Amino acid sequence: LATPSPFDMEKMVWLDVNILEIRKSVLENFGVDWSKQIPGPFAAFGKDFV
Amino acid sequence: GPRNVATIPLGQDLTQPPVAGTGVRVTPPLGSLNGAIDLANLARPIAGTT
Repeated sequence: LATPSPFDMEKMVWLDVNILEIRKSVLENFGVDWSKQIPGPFAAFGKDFV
Repeated sequence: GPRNVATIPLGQDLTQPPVAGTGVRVTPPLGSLNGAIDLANLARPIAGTT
């Protein structure tokens, strides 16, 4: 004849979460940028024998 | 250096004055210097080198 409870009282849990992030960066661009591919010498010949 | 000579184009009238012609002459391609060095207005027999 005994009956159960409508529900059981559970235990409560507290959650504490921490997220930490640090970012650092450097960027350098120094100097002189010369050309590396340049035209060279040329030579041509032409003649009419007849 | 190239030669500067007088020439008469083919198909032209025989009474017209001659025009400016040339011998063997080279206009080299400039790869990365294209647009930086002027070739249209450059006297071919080069006076002034630097």
